Amino acid sequence: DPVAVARGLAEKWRATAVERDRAGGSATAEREDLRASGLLSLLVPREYGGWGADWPTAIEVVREIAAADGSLGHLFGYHLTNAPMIELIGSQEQEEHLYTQIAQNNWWTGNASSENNSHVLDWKVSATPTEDGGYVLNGTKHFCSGAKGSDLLFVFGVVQDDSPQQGAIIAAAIPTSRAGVTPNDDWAAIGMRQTDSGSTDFHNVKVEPDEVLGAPNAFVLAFIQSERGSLFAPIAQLIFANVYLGIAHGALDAAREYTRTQARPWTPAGIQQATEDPYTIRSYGEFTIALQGADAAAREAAHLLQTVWDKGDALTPEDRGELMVKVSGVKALATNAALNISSGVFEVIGARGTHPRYGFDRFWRNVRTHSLHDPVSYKIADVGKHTLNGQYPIPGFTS
Amino acid sequence: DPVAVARGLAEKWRATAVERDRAGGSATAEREDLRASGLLSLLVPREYGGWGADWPTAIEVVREIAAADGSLGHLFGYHLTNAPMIELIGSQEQEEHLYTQIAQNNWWTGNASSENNSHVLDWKVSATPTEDGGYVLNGTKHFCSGAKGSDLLFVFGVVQDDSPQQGAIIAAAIPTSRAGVTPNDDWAAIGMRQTDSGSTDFHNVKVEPDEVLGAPNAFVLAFIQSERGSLFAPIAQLIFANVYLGIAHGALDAAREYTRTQARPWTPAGIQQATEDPYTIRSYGEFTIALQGADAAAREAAHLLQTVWDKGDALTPEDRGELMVKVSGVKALATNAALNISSGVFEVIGARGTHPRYGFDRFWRNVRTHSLHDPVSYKIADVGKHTLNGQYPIPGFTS
Amino acid sequence: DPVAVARGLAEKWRATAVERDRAGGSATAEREDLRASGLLSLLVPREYGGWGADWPTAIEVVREIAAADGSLGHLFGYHLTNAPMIELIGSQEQEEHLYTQIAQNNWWTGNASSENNSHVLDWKVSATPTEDGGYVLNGTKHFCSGAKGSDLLFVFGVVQDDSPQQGAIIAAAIPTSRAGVTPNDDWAAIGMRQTDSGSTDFHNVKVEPDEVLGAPNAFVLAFIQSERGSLFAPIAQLIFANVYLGIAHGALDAAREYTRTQARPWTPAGIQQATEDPYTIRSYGEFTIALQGADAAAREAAHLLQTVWDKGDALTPEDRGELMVKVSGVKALATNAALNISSGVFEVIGARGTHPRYGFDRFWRNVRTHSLHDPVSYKIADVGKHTLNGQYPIPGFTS
Amino acid sequence: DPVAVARGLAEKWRATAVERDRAGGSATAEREDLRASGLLSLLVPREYGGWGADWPTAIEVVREIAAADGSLGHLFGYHLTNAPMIELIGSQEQEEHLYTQIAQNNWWTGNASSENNSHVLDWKVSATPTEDGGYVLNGTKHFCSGAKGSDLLFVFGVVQDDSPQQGAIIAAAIPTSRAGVTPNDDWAAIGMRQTDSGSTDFHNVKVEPDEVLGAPNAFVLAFIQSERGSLFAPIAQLIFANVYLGIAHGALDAAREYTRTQARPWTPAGIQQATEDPYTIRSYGEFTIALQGADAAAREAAHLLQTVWDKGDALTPEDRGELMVKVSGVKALATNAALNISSGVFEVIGARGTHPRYGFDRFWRNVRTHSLHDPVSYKIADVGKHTLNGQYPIPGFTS
Repeated sequence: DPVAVARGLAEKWRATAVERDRAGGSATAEREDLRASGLLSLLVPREYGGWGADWPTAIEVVREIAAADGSLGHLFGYHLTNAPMIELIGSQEQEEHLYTQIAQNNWWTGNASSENNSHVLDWKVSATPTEDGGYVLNGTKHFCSGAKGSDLLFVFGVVQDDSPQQGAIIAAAIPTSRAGVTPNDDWAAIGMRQTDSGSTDFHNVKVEPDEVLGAPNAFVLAFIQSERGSLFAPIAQLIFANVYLGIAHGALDAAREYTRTQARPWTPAGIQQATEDPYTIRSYGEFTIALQGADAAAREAAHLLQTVWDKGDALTPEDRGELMVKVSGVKALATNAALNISSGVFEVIGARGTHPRYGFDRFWRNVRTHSLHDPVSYKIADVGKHTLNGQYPIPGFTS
Repeated sequence: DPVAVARGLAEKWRATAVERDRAGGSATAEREDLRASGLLSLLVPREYGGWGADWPTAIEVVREIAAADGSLGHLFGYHLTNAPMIELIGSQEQEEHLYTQIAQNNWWTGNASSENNSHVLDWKVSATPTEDGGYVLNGTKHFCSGAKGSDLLFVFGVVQDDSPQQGAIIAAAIPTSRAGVTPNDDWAAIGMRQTDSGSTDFHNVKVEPDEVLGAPNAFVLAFIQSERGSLFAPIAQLIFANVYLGIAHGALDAAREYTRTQARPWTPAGIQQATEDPYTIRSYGEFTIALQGADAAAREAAHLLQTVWDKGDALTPEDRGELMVKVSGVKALATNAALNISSGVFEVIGARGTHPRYGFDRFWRNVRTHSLHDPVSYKIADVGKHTLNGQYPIPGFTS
Repeated sequence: DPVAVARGLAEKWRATAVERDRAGGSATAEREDLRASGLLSLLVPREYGGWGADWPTAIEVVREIAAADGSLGHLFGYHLTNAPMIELIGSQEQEEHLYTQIAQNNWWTGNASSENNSHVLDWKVSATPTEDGGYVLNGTKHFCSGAKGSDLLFVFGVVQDDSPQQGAIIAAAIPTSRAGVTPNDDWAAIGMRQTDSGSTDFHNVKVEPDEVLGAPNAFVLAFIQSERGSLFAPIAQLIFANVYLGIAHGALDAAREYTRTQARPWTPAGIQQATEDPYTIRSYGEFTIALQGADAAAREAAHLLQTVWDKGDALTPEDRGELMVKVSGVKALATNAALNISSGVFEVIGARGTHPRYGFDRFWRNVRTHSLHDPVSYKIADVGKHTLNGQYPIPGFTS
Repeated sequence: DPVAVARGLAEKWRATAVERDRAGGSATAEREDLRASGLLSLLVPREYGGWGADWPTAIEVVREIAAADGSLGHLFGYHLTNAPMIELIGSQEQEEHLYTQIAQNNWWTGNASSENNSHVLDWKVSATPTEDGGYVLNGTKHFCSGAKGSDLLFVFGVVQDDSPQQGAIIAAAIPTSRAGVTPNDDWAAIGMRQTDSGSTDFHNVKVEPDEVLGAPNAFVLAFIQSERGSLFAPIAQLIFANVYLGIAHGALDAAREYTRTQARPWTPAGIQQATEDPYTIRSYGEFTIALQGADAAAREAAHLLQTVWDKGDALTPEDRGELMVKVSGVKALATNAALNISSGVFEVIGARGTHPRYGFDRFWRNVRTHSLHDPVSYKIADVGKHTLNGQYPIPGFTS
């Protein structure tokens, strides 16, 4: 049971959770706990050496880790979205080889991919086609995810050479240790302080032909067609939503334990014990209930993702669309719930809980930070567009 | 397929939904539509002539009807909760006898049972013991459910006699047409106008010995022990929540249809198509998303109810407690979502949509009425008590 | 003391508030109460025979009436907005003559004015120029305000003549009793049921030159220039906002009195006294607080309207602009508080409060109806545009 | 004009707000700015050399400061609660003596006062009576306000000696530099980091007879009787609330400027200007509107505070009660508005705005910390008890 193993790591990590949040930098030791656990091959078929877990199970693992550490939740979760990219646009040969290498070596995969808010011809990383059918990467990807400690890096570049291939997105999986690749210790933010989300430099970085995932612009073409490559956004977004849900659970549990041990009753109102306060009880109710709704929706979307995933290349543009609509709603549900609980929980904790040795603001800071990755407003709009007009979201990296 | 049948009834009923809400009284013709559909025996075991459907399916049928007509959803829905009472405290012979006649005769079951907020010694219907092992009923049950058109009536009376049975709640299933039983044409409310929830008078109504369900005070004892009789509340409460969700879908679908065909864009804002307004789109998103979360939680709870139901008498106080805690949360989720959607949908419908010929306020009026059956605040409180203090709710008729 | 006069009317109207809502039609007797009270000349200057009240006092009067009856609040409030149109675009002579006639004859003013959701050549009322400098009106104004019982009617027509004046909006003040004018007994809605907001047909209705208010397109010119005529919207929107607040107070008071005397405590939760239930108490707090913020903002906006009104024609587009932004916020605050309180009040009232004899849903239905006159989403947007970009609302009939 | 002084300080302090927040510790240079500004004697009567400012003006001064820096806002605001304490329970000679020196020396006043959530014999600071009519203080006050840098310290001690004075709270104002007084450099919290709110040790600290403010137990007596001394809670709570409103404005302004200058439009949605995003516009609208209502309510409470303050001893317990109810609602509004805006502002700011060099989370951390001083839940409950039952708050240090 990967979920039990994940909880084991959580047990270990909580003892250093405050300090690690305070220190920032890379979670080198915890990255190693995860590597050693075997959990990095969670979604690799058993037959290539992995766990062969299904999407609902994998998502439970993300949630468990995220409750202990928002940054480790994001790191591991974003790791899981990477390999499937091999499947969604790569060949059967790349897929077995790379999946096998990932399971065999317990590889961390990282991400230096989409520039979600830039016209492709403005992307900082250029891909120059070479005679042997490969490409050369140049530039800096400024916001990466888990590139720093990774073994295998999933990179996107745009052909900006004024050939007719101009504007083509090139997808590749290359060793992070390839010459010319520098994942920088670059990252600073109020939250998610240990996700290593700084920049990565590429300086005459060679991509071998067999390291290119599918044809040029394979992703953009799959997006337009809503073929299997278009499962990228629903997968990544559902993971993000469950990271937030784990963080909300983490907040709710830390709060509940503090209320049980350290909180004082408000004696001017005649309350005898902090756990008996009628408004404290109500608040925990509402936190639980909001999460109940959000988690049930997350689980439903995960089972829907499994069903669609099981169709392989036989998924329809309606499948992808219905799935993306559902995941967009989970993203919204998770965002709002996690934000509201992360902050609201202080009310039942009380003044002495603001001491930094509790680090109770880390949950909020962690969600407040990543929830800005892409605007929740257009996640809501996409749902409304579908409800009202039956229109599906425009396939892209985040919708 | 009972849902197919119910959806068939839904289309037919929708054409007169506005007038019926405005007229009130009994939906005599639609009740007969239900009788004729064969659907009244939905939850009756296959071996006695019923459909032998499981709880999740029965709930989908309820949701289908509730979306077309809130009163009929509740009426039918509450009907389904009555018979199982036989199973929960009645005997093996009572099940075989009553289930067979319910299914074979296509009987409406009605309800004149608990007075949920009155001390038992204050209940208006007394059961005075008779020598032959029966009872005679006297008094008026001021709030009933479906008694009026029913064939079989489930009644509670309290022994306030002086006998050794004194203070005990007696449950019985007797024919509604028995002498002394007068279900009054009594019901008035801003909403749920066709649910026939008026008073029923009892004047020397004799209950035969084999019509008595379980020992004297069986429900109360089952509650203390959390034995099978204590599933009453989780069942009815889950039924209610899904009525509210059905009503929310009816409101949301009605709005969508009107916005698409009848709504005008706000041209002072330069909007050219009502369906392309960014705030209209956002609002439809928010409605869907709140329902998405509430529906998913309701459905999980339906499966947990099935699980617990299938355990028969081997259910534990732990099984019952966890279930009620989950249903309590669904009741809250559904209450809030149906209220917000029922009311909010007006924002995107527009001024001309307030005309009575649309009856667009019926959804809100239906949810607003029944959501007061028992206070959502203590549904919320019960969840908080479990989350914070690990307490399960005290078993009773509404918790 | 006009507020004292208003409380006197409220006390008179109180016993039959339920009855009036159920009957719909015209509040013929109560419209007469208002006429006899002298309050219709509240905003007419003392020098012309009126009370010469300031805007804050006039708005206090509106709130009293609205608290007693949403429809009468609306009728009286909209009446107050019509008269100033004489001042804002009429000549000094029309001003002295009409103000004097309104005050001396105690005239009801009515409205068959803007078609807020149509470009002018799509307006249903045509204004055809006559040699003598007058106009003839033809067509139907489908949404009117107080036209049915009025003495003086403010009408808008569009020159659709292929005249040189074509496309011009003509504003006029004519007797409702002029031949060819037919205010229909046409109005039906779930709420605001006695506001006589039906259609008015115009059949070759003559408007004399001295009945024309300002130049052709006077409103549009004054708006574009943000001259004094452009105060219509802030005046009208501030009145609307205070009607809603008045209705919110009405619901809150009705609820409280019911809770104090008739609400039952929830005994399964062990509550002995309903007025001591902790969640009931919290809910009344939240109702009061929402109202506390919204009322204080409204009052501040009233004094700002006064300051601006007193600048006469020396007001700048900045004065008008800042004022409208302030009123836009009050409109949003009032809309939301009145909707939330109108409905939420049921939670603390209980099941028996759904009986039609209490008509407790009249408050919500009234606000729910009129809050759709113009979209609150764009009141909110106008505020946001100003906060972020310093942009002022585009002047029109609702902004 | 003290407000012009406050605005001058605030402009300067905004510039170093980010670093000072990250550094924590004491704001020594800024505390010295305040002293030099003359602003510390704001509430000292003109006849003793102070500003003699009225409450609305003093409260505006707190807001100005808080918008720039929440910590300085709390420090200065709490300082201001100390001064009136001389008036409300001291003698006329103490008034002349203490007020003169504060104004002349520009003294910081600090606080080792009430234990708002502790029973009197449980207070850590005991007051042992001395022969000369003075007291000796022993123990450590764990939560102080501005004690560390103060010149004059207001201390409460409880008689726990088994004299006839047992249980009496003794109030005194002593020089902070008195032997035996040790303010520890103790303060740490996620927010309000520069408010110097740590512990202060008292070790056989002598209180001279003329240093005692009023009779033994003067405060508790004043509370029970609702005499003038009982204005402490409404004054402190209104000050607190305006700190939150100040912080909320600070958050809002910081966001608006960032959005205008640094925010990226979301190009997948076809947005060309970030300031033209309809949902970005809506959010700023909503932020503005929440603040609009709360500010107006706050300003209203300050004038009511003036009215009651100006009544001197002729204030009634009803005067006190009504004001405290009004202030409670302001406290609730400000808490909620500041929390929602401090956090929500990140949505329209975007990902790069999470960099620590912007310190944009400092607004939330500051409000989130101090909003826990006393539970807003009971501010809400106090309002509801008044609305429903006409009950007033139990006079104390926070109500």
